[PDB]
Amino acid sequence: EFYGPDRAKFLGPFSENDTPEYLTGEFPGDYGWDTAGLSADPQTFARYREIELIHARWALLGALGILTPELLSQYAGVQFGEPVWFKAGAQIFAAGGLNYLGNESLIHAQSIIATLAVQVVLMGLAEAYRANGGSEGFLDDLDTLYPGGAFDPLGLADDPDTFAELKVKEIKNGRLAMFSCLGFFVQAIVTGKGPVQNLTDHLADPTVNNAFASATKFTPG
Amino acid sequence: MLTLKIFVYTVVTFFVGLFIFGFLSNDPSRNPGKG
Amino acid sequence: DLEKWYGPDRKLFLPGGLLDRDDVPEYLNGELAGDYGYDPLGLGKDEEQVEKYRANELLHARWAMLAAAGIIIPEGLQANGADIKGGTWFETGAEMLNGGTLNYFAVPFGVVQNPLPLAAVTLIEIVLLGAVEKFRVDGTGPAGFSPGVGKFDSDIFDGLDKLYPGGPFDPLNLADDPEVFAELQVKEIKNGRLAMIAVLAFAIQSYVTGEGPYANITKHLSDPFGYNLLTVLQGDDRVPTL
Amino acid sequence: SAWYGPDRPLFLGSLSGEPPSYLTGEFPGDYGWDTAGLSADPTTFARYRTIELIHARWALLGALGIITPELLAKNGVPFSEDGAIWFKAGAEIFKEGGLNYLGNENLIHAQSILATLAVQVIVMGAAEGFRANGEAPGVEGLDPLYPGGPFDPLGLADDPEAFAELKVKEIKNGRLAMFSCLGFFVQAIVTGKGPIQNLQDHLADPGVNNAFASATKFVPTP
Amino acid sequence: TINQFYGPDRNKWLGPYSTNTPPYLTGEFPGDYGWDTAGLSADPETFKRYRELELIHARWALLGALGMVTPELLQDDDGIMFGESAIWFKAGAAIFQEGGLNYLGNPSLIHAQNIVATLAVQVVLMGLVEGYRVNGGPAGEGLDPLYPGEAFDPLGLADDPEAFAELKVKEIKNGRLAMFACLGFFVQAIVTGKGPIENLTDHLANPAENNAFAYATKFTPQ
Amino acid sequence: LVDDRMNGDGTGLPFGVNDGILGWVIAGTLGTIWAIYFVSQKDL
Amino acid sequence: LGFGGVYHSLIGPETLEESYPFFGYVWKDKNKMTNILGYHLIILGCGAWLLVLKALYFGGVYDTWAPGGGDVRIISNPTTNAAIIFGYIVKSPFGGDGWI
Ligand code: CHL
Ligand code: CHL
Ligand code: CHL
Ligand code: CLA
Ligand code: CLA
Ligand SMILES: CCCCCCCCCCCCCCCCCC(=O)OC[C@H](CO)OC(=O)CCCCCCCCCCCCCCCCC
Ligand SMILES: CC1=C[C@H](O)CC(C)(C)[C@H]1/C=C/C(C)=C/C=C/C(C)=C/C=C/C=C(C)/C=C/C=C(C)/C=C/C1=C(C)C[C@H](O)CC1(C)C
Ligand SMILES: CC1=C[C@H](O)CC(C)(C)[C@H]1/C=C/C(C)=C/C=C/C(C)=C/C=C/C=C(C)/C=C/C=C(C)/C=C/C1=C(C)C[C@H](O)CC1(C)C
Ligand SMILES: CC1=C[C@H](O)CC(C)(C)[C@H]1/C=C/C(C)=C/C=C/C(C)=C/C=C/C=C(C)/C=C/C=C(C)/C=C/C1=C(C)C[C@H](O)CC1(C)C
Repeated sequence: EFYGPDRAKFLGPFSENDTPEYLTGEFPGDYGWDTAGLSADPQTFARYREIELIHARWALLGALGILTPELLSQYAGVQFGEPVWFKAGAQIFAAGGLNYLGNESLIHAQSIIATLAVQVVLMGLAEAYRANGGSEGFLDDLDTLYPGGAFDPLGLADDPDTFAELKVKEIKNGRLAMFSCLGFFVQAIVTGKGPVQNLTDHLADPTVNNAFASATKFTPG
Repeated sequence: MLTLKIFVYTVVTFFVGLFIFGFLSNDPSRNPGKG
Repeated sequence: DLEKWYGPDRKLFLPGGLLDRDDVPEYLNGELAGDYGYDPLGLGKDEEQVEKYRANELLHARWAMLAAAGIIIPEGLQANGADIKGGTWFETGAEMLNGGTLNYFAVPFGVVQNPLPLAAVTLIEIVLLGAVEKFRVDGTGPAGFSPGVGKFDSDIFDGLDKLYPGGPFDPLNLADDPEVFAELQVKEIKNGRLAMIAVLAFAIQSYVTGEGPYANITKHLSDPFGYNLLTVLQGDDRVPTL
Repeated sequence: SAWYGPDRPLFLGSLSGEPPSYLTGEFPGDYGWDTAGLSADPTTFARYRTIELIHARWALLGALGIITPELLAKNGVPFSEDGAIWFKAGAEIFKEGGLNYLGNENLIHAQSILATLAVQVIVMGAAEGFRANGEAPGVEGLDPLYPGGPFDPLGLADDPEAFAELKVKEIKNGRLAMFSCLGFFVQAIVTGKGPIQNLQDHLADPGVNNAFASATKFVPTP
Repeated sequence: TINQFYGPDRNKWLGPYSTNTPPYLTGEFPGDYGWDTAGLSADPETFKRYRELELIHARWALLGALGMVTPELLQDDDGIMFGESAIWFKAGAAIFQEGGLNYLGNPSLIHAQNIVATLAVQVVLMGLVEGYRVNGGPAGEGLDPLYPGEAFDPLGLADDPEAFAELKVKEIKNGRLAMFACLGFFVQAIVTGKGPIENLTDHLANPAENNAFAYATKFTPQ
Repeated sequence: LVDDRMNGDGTGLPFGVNDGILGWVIAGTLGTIWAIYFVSQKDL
Repeated sequence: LGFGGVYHSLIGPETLEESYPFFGYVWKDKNKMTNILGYHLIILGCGAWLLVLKALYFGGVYDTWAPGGGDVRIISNPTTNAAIIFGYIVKSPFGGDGWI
C-alpha cells in the first residue's frame, strides 16, 4: 500500500507485470508511471521529483487561488474588481485599482511596475535561499526539499511513519491540483468563463452544455 | 451500356496486366540453353 | 590528380592520335604547371628560357585575372542600375579628364563619392606600384601584420621562393601540401590563360562594336542571330533575298 | 540492402560521419539520427523505441483514415457537407443525421457523443492495459512490442531475415505516415481544406498554389 | 582571471547562493554557471551533444540578432531604401514585390524574384555545409567538431590557450545574450506587430505605459 | 432526346474513362495482378 | 563530323577502354550504358529547351491560329498544366481524340 512492491500503481493490475526496475517505490507518490523513461538515472530522477514537488505545491496555491474569489463573489455575495481569474490581472489598470475585499481601504494598489519590482526582489531572495538551501549558519542544514524546521510550526513533521503517509497525501493532492489548474488553463481559452461559472452552467443542463459544444470553435477556415 | 463498358475495361485490364507481368517475370530465363 | 597535368603522360594541346608523344619539344617535359607541349614557334629555346618566360606569363596571368574582373563587374553594375558613372572600361579614364571623379561602388554598401583628383591618384599609383615592383625583385618588405603569420619581420622574404612566395602571401594556408599546391598551380595558370584570352577579346570586341563586353553578352543573349560578329560587321541590314 | 550491421544506410549519407556508439544498427530504422541525444541510456532508448512504433502504427491508421473519406466523397459517396474533410468529421455528430457511415442513413447513425466516447474509453483502456501489462486473457507471455500470435494471423513473420526486412519496412512506412500526419495537422490549420483538396489545388498551378501562398497569412498585425 | 570562470570557485548562475552545483558540472567547459536545475544533462554524452547544439544555436542567434535590426537601423526617414520589408518579420514578402528583393533598394544588387529557386539553392548549400560540419570536407576532416579553427579562424587569436578559453566564454556569453534577444524579438513580434527598434523608440518616448503591460490584455479569451 | 447515351466519345477523356468507376476498376485490376505477381515472384 | 567519323573509322583507337576509360564501355556494364543514356537524355532536354527558349524569348514560331491568317507570334504564358499534358498523352488515338 503506497510503498514497496505491493504498492498502488498507475494502471492497477495492468501495471503489475511491466514496471520499471528503477521505480522501486522508496520515494513517495510512486505509482510506476515512467512509461516514457525520462528518469532512468536517479540523479535526474531526484531533479525531476523536486521540480514535481515544487509544481505540486505551487498548483495547490494556484488551485486554491483560482476558486476562492469567484466562489466568494457568487456564493458569499462579496464584490471584487473581477472574480474571473484570467481577468483579475487587468483590474489593477482600472481607476479604482486592486482591492483585497472590494474595499478601497485594503491594499488599493495602482502601480503595476512597483508591485512587479517588489514581487521580483522578494521572490528572487526566497527562491535563491531555497535553491542554495541556506548559508552561513542559519538554515545551513536539512534536505532542501522537506525542510521541517522554520517551516513546520504545527509539529506535524515528526512521527515519520505517518509523516510519509501524509507526504504521499501531499503528492497525490498536489497532482490533483496540477490537473485542476491545467483544466483551468484550458477552460480559460476554450470557454472564456470562470471555472465555477462553467460548473454552474454545467449544473443547469449537463446534457447539452459540456466541453463538446465548444469543440467546434477552433476549426480552421 | 455502362456496366458493359465496366466489364470490358476489367477484362482488357486483366489481360494486359497478365501480359506485362508475365513478360516481367524472368522471361529471358525461359530458354533450353545456357544463360 | 597530378599525373594528368605532370609527367610524360599528361594532357597535351593536341590528342594522342593527332600528336605523337615524341613530337613535344624536349624542354617541355611536364615539370611546370600548365605544360601542354604547345610551342610551335622557336620561342622556348631551352628550359631556362622557358623558366624565365614563365615569370612573365604568371605576372601577365594574374594581372589579366584582375583586369577581366575589373572590366566585367563595374560595367555590369552600371548597366543593371548602380551609380557607377563610367562602368565601361575603354571610357572610364575620360570621366576624370577635367574635374570629374569616379564613384566607388563597394558592394553592398556602395555609392561613395571619392574626392581624390586625377593628379593625386596618378601620383599615389605610380609611387605604390613602383614600391611593390621594386620589392618584388629585391624580395624585401619592412613591415608586417598579415593573417598568415602575426606581425612578420623584414627577414622573412629572404630565403623564400620567387614567383611563388608562401607565408605572408598565404593567409588561408591550403598550399603546404605539395600535390594540391601543384594542382592549384595548374588551376591558376589555366585560369590566367583564360583571363588573358578574355581581356584580348574585351579589347578587340570594344574596338569592333564600340561598347563593353557586358553590353555585348547581354545583347547577344537577347538576340544571338540579331547581334553577333556577323551583324556588327555588316552594318545596318541587307536587302531581303526574295 | 543490408539494413543492419555496421554498414547500414545512415541518416545523412556519405556526409553523416560516425554514428553514435549505442546505435549499432541492431534495431530497425537505425540510421543514426540521434542528434539531440535522448537515447544514451538503453532503457530510455527502448521506451522511446516502443513509443515511436506505437506512434507509427497509430499514424498509419490515422493517415489512411484522413485520406479515404475525402476521396470517397469526391468519387460519388454521399458525404453531405463536411464529413469529407477530417477536421470537420467530428462535427457530424451534433447534427440530426449523425455519423452516417458512407452516406447511408441506416449505417451507424450515431448522435450520443458521450456514449460513443465512453465506450471508446472502456474498450481502448482495456486494450492499452492489456498491451502495457503484456498479458491478456488467452494470451501467454511474449514480446510486448512485436507480439504476433493472434495479432499476426497470417503468420508470415516466421522467417527471421524476412521478419527483419519487414520490420525495417514497417518502421519506414510508419515514419513516412507520421511525417504525413504532421503534414496534415499543419496543412489543415494553415490552408483550411482537406489534404486531397490541397493536392488538387496544387496540381492546377504549382507555381502559385504552394506553401508560400499562405506565408503572409499569419503575419502579426499591430 | 581563468579561476574566476573555470575553477571550482567560479562565478555561477546564483552568485553566493549556488552551493548546490551538480557534481558532474565541474567547470571544464565554457560558460558553466551551474544552471542545471532540470538535471536533464546528466548523461555525459547527452551533455556533450547538448553543448554542441547549444553553441550552434548561439552562433545562429548571434547572426540572427545582429541581422534582424540591421535593415531597420539602415532604414531612412520615409522608406525609399526599404519599403514594407524594413521589418524583420515581414522581410520575406520582399521576394513577392513587383520590383523584386533588392539588397539595399537598388536593382544592381541581388534583385531576386524566385523564392522557390532561392530556397532550393539554400537547401542544397546548407545541406552540404551541415554535412561537412558533422563529417568533414574541404576545410578539415579530423578537426574538433565544435572548434575547428584552422580555416574558419585565419586571424590567429585562438593560439594562446588562456586567451582562447577567455574568448570562448566570451563567445558563449554573447551567444546566450543573443539567444535571449532573439526570443525577445519573437515574443515582441507576436504581441506588438512592430519592429524591435521602433518598439525601443516607443518605449523611450514614454516608459510609464508603453510596456508589455500595454499588451497584456491582447490574448484575453473573450 | 429520344434515347440515352453516355456521349463520352471525343472530349479527350483520359484513357477513355467518363466515370470514376472505370479508373477505379482499372487501378484495382492492375493492383490485384501486381500484388499476386509480387507475393508470388521468384517462383516463391 | 565527316572528318571525325572518317578519322575514328580509319586511324582512330580500335577499342576505347585501354586508353580512354571515360569513353570505354562494354555492353554488359549497365551502369556505363545508363551513364551514356543519361548524357544523351540531358542533350535531348537541352535541345527541347532550345526550342522553348526560341519560342519564349527569341520572338519566333509561326502561329497559324493567329487572327488574320497566322503570324510569327512570340509565345507568352505557355500552358504547363500537368493534367493537360498527360491528358494529351493518354487520350485515344481515334478520330474524336487523335491522341497526340
Ligand atoms: C488523435 C485524436 C484526435 C484529434 C487529433 C482530433 C482533432 C480534432 N477533433 Mg476530435 N480529435 C481526436 C479525437 C477525438 N475527437 C472526438 C470527438 C470530436 C468531436 C465531437 C469534434 C471533434 C473535433 C475535432 C477538431 C477540432 C478543430 C480544431 O481544433 O482544429 C484545428 C486543429 C487541428 C487541425 C489539429 C489539432 C491536433 C494536432 C495538433 C495533434 C496534436 C497532438 C494531440 C493533441 C495529442 C493528444 C491526442 C489525444 C488527446 C487523443 C480537431 C481537428 C470537432 C470538429 O471537427 O469541429 C469542426 C468536433 O466537433 N472531435 C473523439 C471522441 C469520439 C475523439 C476520440 O479519440
Ligand atoms: C543574488 C541573487 C540572484 C538571483 C535571485 C538570481 C536569479 C536568476 N538568475 Mg542570476 N540571480 C542572482 C545572482 C546572479 N546571477 C548571475 C548570473 C546569471 C546568469 C549568467 C544567468 C542568471 C539567470 C538567472 C535566472 C534563472 C532562473 C530563471 O530563469 O527563472 C525564471 C524567472 C522567474 C520565474 C521569475 C518570475 C517572472 C514573472 C514574475 C514574470 C511575469 C510572468 C508572466 C506575466 C506570465 C505570463 C504567462 C502567459 C500569459 C504567457 C534567475 C531569475 C539566468 C537567466 O535566465 O538569465 C536571463 C542566466 O542565464 N544569472 C550572477 C553573476 C555571477 C549573479 C551574482 O550575484
Ligand atoms: C529561423 C528561420 C525563419 C523564421 C523564424 C521565419 C519567420 C517568418 N517568415 Mg520566413 N522565416 C524563416 C525562414 C525562411 N523564410 C523564408 C521565406 C519566407 C517568405 C517568402 C515569407 C516568409 C515569411 C515569414 C513570417 C511569417 C509570418 C508569421 O507571423 O509567421 C510565424 C511567426 C511566428 C509565430 C513568430 C515566432 C517564430 C518561431 C515559431 C520560429 C522559430 C522556431 C521554429 C519552429 C523553427 C522552424 C524550423 C527552422 C529551421 C526554420 C515569419 C516571421 C512571410 C512574411 O514575412 O510575410 C509578411 C513571407 O512572405 N518567409 C525562407 C526561404 C528563403 C526561409 C529559409 O530559411
Ligand atoms: C561576438 C560573438 C563571437 C565571439 C566572441 C566569438 C569568438 C570566437 N570564435 Mg566565433 N562565431 C560567431 C561569433 C563569435 N565568435 C558567429 C556568429 C559565428 C557564425 C558565423 C561564428 C563562427 C565561428 C567558427 C566556425 C569558429 C569560431 C571560432 C572562435 C574562436 C576564435 C576565433 C574568433 O572568432 O575570435 C574572435 C575575434 C573577433 C575580432 C570578434 C569578432 C567580432 C566581429 C568581427 C565584429 C563584426 C561582426 C559582423 C558585422 C558580423 C557579420 C557576419 C559575417 C562576418 C559572417 C573565438 C573564441 C573558431 C574556433 O572555434 O576557434 C578554434 C572557429 O572555428 N567562430
Ligand atoms: C560522338 C562524338 C565524339 C566522341 C564520343 C568522341 C570521342 C573521342 N575522341 Mg573525337 N571527334 C569527334 C567526335 C567525337 N569524339 C568529331 C566530330 C571530331 C572532328 C573535329 C573529332 C576528332 C577527334 C580527334 C582528332 C581525336 C579525337 C579523339 C577522341 C578520343 C579522346 C577523347 C576526346 O574527346 O578527344 C578530343 C576531341 C575534341 C576536343 C573535339 C572537340 C569537342 C568539343 C569540346 C565540343 C563539345 C561538344 C558540344 C556538346 C557541342 C556538340 C556539337 C553540337 C553542334 C551538337 C575519344 C574516345 C582523339 C583520339 O582519337 O585519341 C587517339 C583524337 O586524336 N576526336
Ligand atoms: C487516370 C489517370 C491516368 C494516369 C495514371 C497512370 C498511372 C501509371 C503508373 C504506372 C507506373 C508503375 C511502374 C511499375 C512498372 C513495373 C515495375 C515492377 O516490375 O514491379 C515489380 C518490382 C519487383 O521488384 O516490385 C517493385 O519494385 C514495386 C514497384 C511498382 C509500384 C507498385 C504500384 C503501386 C501499387 C498500388 C496498388 C493499386 C492497389 C489496388 C488499388 C485498389 C483501389 C480500389
Ligand atoms: C508522469 C509522466 C510519465 C509519462 O511517462 C511521461 C509524462 C507524460 C512526461 C508524464 C506526465 C506529466 C504530466 C501529466 C505533466 C503535467 C504537469 C502539469 C499539468 C503541471 C501544472 C502545473 C500548474 C501550475 C504550477 C499552476 C500554477 C498556478 C498558479 C501559480 C496560478 C496563479 C494565479 C492565481 C492563484 C489566481 C489569479 O487570478 C491568477 C494567477 C496569479 C495566475
Ligand atoms: C528522431 C529525432 C532525433 C533528433 O536528434 C531530435 C528530434 C528532432 C527530437 C528527433 C525527431 C523527432 C520527430 C521527427 C518527431 C516527429 C513526430 C511526429 C511527426 C509525430 C506525429 C504523429 C502523428 C500521429 C500519431 C497522427 C495520428 C492521426 C490520427 C490518429 C488521425 C485521426 C483521425 C482520422 C483518422 C480522421 C478523422 O476524421 C479525424 C481523426 C479522428 C483526428
Ligand atoms: C539552461 C537550462 C537549465 C535548466 O535546468 C533547464 C532549461 C530550462 C532547459 C535551461 C534553459 C534553457 C533556455 C533558457 C533556453 C532558451 C533558448 C533560446 C532562447 C534559444 C533561442 C535561439 C534563437 C535563435 C537561434 C534565433 C535565430 C534567429 C534567426 C536565425 C533569424 C533569422 C532572420 C534574420 C536574421 C532576419 C530576417 O529578416 C528574418 C529571419 C530570416 C528570421
